[PDB]
Amino acid sequence: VTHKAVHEFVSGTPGKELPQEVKALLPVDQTDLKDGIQVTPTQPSQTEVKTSEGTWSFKSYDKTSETVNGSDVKFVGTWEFTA
Repeated sequence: VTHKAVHEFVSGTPGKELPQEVKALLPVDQTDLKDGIQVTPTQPSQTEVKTSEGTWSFKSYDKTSETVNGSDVKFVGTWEFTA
């Protein structure tokens, strides 16, 4: 069975939604995986996004890796906002 790894971004700053400029940095899925394969999340191409109101900074993903075992993988990446 082939599997994939996908990415999701969240805001780490309560009350503040991610803007399109940050969402657009979401990496593409990693494809063609099989059970037994280790995966590492793709880095966002930029880790800092400046806005009129402040800065979004990429903190980290929730995991540094996952080894595929029967399911597709999701890595959740957190951005923090400072005004």
